Amino acid sequence: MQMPRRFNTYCPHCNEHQEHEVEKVRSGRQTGMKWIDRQRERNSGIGNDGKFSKVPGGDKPTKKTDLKYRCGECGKAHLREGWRAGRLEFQE
Amino acid sequence: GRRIQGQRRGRGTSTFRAPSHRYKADLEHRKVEDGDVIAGTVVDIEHDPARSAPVAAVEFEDGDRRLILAPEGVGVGDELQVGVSAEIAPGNTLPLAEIPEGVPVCNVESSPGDGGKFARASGVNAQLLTHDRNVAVVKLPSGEMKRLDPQCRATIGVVAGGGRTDKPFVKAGNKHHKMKARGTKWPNVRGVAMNAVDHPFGGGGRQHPGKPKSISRNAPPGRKVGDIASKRTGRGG
Amino acid sequence: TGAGTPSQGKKNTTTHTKCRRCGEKSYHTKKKVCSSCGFGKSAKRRDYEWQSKAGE
Amino acid sequence: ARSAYSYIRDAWENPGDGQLAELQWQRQQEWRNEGAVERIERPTRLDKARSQGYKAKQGVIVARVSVRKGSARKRRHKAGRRSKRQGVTRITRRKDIQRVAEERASRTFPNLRVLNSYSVGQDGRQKWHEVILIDPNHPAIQNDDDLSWICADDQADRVFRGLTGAGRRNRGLSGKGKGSEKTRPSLRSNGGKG
RNA sequence: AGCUUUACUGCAGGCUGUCGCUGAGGACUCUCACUCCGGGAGGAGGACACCGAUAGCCGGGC
RNA sequence: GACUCGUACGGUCACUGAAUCCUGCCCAGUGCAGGUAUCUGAACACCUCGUACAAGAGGACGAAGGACCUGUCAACGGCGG
RNA sequence: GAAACAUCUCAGUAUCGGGAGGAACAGAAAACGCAACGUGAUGUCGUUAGUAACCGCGAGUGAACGCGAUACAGCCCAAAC
Ligand SMILES: [Cl-]
Ligand SMILES: [Cl-]
Ligand SMILES: [Cl-]
Ligand SMILES: [Cl-]
Ligand SMILES: [K+]
Ligand SMILES: [Mg+2]
Ligand SMILES: [Mg+2]
Ligand SMILES: [Mg+2]
Ligand SMILES: [Mg+2]
Ligand SMILES: [Mg+2]
Ligand SMILES: [Mg+2]
Ligand SMILES: [Mg+2]
Ligand SMILES: [Mg+2]
Ligand SMILES: [Mg+2]
Ligand SMILES: [Mg+2]
Ligand SMILES: [Mg+2]
Ligand SMILES: [Mg+2]
Ligand SMILES: [Mg+2]
Ligand SMILES: [Mg+2]
Ligand SMILES: [Mg+2]
Ligand SMILES: [Mg+2]
Ligand SMILES: [Mg+2]
Ligand SMILES: [Mg+2]
Ligand SMILES: [Mg+2]
Ligand SMILES: [Mg+2]
Ligand code: NA
Ligand code: NA
Ligand code: NA
Ligand code: NA
Ligand code: NA
Ligand code: NA
Ligand code: NA
Ligand code: NA
Ligand code: NA
Ligand code: NA
Repeated sequence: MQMPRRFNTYCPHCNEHQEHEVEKVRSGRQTGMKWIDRQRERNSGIGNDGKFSKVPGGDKPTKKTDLKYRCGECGKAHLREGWRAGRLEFQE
Repeated sequence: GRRIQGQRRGRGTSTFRAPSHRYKADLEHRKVEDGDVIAGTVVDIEHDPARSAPVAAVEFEDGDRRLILAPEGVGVGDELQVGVSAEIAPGNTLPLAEIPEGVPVCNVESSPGDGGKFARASGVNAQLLTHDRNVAVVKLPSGEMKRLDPQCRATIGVVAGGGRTDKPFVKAGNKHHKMKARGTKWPNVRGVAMNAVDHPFGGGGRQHPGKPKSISRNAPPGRKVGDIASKRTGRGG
Repeated sequence: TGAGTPSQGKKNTTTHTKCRRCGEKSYHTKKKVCSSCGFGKSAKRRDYEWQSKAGE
Repeated sequence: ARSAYSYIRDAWENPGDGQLAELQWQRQQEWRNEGAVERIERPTRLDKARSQGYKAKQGVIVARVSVRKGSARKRRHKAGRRSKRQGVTRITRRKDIQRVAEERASRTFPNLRVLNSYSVGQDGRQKWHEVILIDPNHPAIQNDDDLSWICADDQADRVFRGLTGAGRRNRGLSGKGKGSEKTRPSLRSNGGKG
């Protein structure tokens, strides 16, 4: 489906309808310093490493909508439940 | 599975050892103090169990009795010489340098004074080709060109007993008798005729290797069998 | 040739004998070692914890 | 003023610099050709020896002991083991090479007892430590106040029971507080968890 | 349970880079450690190899 | 430490199985081996970011291995519609 | 055991090597950290507590300081001179 790059809607921050802008969420980069990271290095030794010896799973036929909603005025974003969509194209 | 036969060897059990105690003498050149003086006469010609070839029993001036790797044409009474300036006849032993080129040589040394390592089996002969102040190129029997220290002693002539390989063993019995005088387990059962547990080629409902016979050099012992690091195979091509 | 009865008949070789050290007939005269007290193998006497229940 | 000793000591702060460097490059050679346990008449590090309890007296012996460098010399499993327990290469022993040395030495001198030991260098494949031993039966020692204690029966075979200093240290008994819950008063009494 | 393999996961083993042993003047000379040969004088080899540590690849040999 | 008191006319590793007449075609896959502009390829050291240090992020360099290329079937095997 | 199983668990258990004593080991703070104007070597017993902490954050695993008791006990070198 196609979707407007900008449109009006409620801004949970301002508490009033403003023109928001939609962007597909870009994955942040990791620091490899979280607690989970430490445990990996800490609990991995000789032989099988339990959980840390597993590999990434598979994928669902279609992914959900992973968007960010930016408020034209205050400039703060907010998230929304997503919906399965083979592809998502923005309009303008 | 179980260790393959190739692994049972390494352990050095009776079945794999050579009947050392039944061997005669460790053939090695002499520690001629120097000068080349040393010389001696041939006494008897004995059979060397370890090599299926003859060995000349020798007695020297200092009265030291020792058996020596005997080249072809060497009889009782003959007078052998060993040193830096011995003659240039078959039998005498001297550093490569003092040896004229194009001359068939046997029982060659790798490290000067090591007693001899190269060319020393029924009929084989080495070949001194190039001379130098440093290098003494010797074409070994395998064909390779071994670059050697001119100080490495060697013997003139071809090893005795040449042509042994010409007559076939004909019957197992003969092979048997020969094998019994060597450090080897014989007869030989083919892997392909063994059970899986016993050899990487074992198993099947019919005899044939499981995977391809050519194996990597990195294969571990227990799995290195068949055609080891073969650069190619077959007669064809 | 059965491995049973018929092979019992060749057993006339002496191995274990009265032990000079512990008095048991466990001194292997061909090995010169007692399988009971360890005489001939060790100065300390042969003894293992598995010769009795763990908590005893 | 700085004791003469203080120099011997300060020199070993960096066994790889100056005179002590060349000295080592030289000794190790005569060393790599000596045995496993070599009694020597005088300590290579007088400051340390004296410090640890040495004393040019009778009944006091010294010996240099070499021990192979590296991890445990372990044999792979010949029976079923879960992955965790199939290791060989990275397994290390829980007794430091120094303690290994104190024992090899003490066994060479059955009548003596280990007083202390210190390191004296290491080439590419081995480590040398000098061990101070004591004749608990010599009257020269039975009468020396700063040492007669080591004559007590309860001091017998002290190195094999970890009473040596390097032993108590290797036993996690350094700290008296946090961290030593499973070490004091004994490893075995704490069900071997330290 | 035995057995197999391009099943899962690992562990030996082999090859390879790196660090320590290890020194003098990206290719190069050298000798003094270390190695081998020689009974020895001495020779060859030489900061490599060996060995200790680590990393990547191979790895039903287990 | 065995082989080895041995040294390629040796001995190790495999296949076939006396003699006789013979043993074709196939290197795409798998295996082994050789080469290799370029690509890919870890760690230490090195550079940048970062942090009064550190964790950590990135880069340059690049070994064996691989991609790619060649050789090889008395190598595993194949020899149809 | 985890209702499979690899980390985990069984367990630092079974078993093995070495060694002391009548008891061993520990022990006079580079401690604690109820954070204090506070405690004062060490074992042990009761409790703290199935708490904090660990863990395919699954199953399971699991202290310490302090407190009340028992018994108490403090010293010797190296070096400077
Ligand atoms: Cl999206
Ligand atoms: Cl033969
Ligand atoms: Cl002791
Ligand atoms: Cl308090
Ligand atoms: K288990
Ligand atoms: Mg791991
Ligand atoms: Mg035999
Ligand atoms: Mg020989
Ligand atoms: Mg033949
Ligand atoms: Mg056969
Ligand atoms: Mg069969
Ligand atoms: Mg198999
Ligand atoms: Mg057949
Ligand atoms: Mg076949
Ligand atoms: Mg039977
Ligand atoms: Mg005093
Ligand atoms: Mg206790
Ligand atoms: Mg089963
Ligand atoms: Mg040698
Ligand atoms: Mg298996
Ligand atoms: Mg047949
Ligand atoms: Mg279960
Ligand atoms: Mg579960
Ligand atoms: Mg536990
Ligand atoms: Mg505490
Ligand atoms: Na940990
Ligand atoms: Na087979
Ligand atoms: Na002792
Ligand atoms: Na611990
Ligand atoms: Na079975
Ligand atoms: Na092919
Ligand atoms: Na091919
Ligand atoms: Na179950
Ligand atoms: Na099961
Ligand atoms: Na776990």
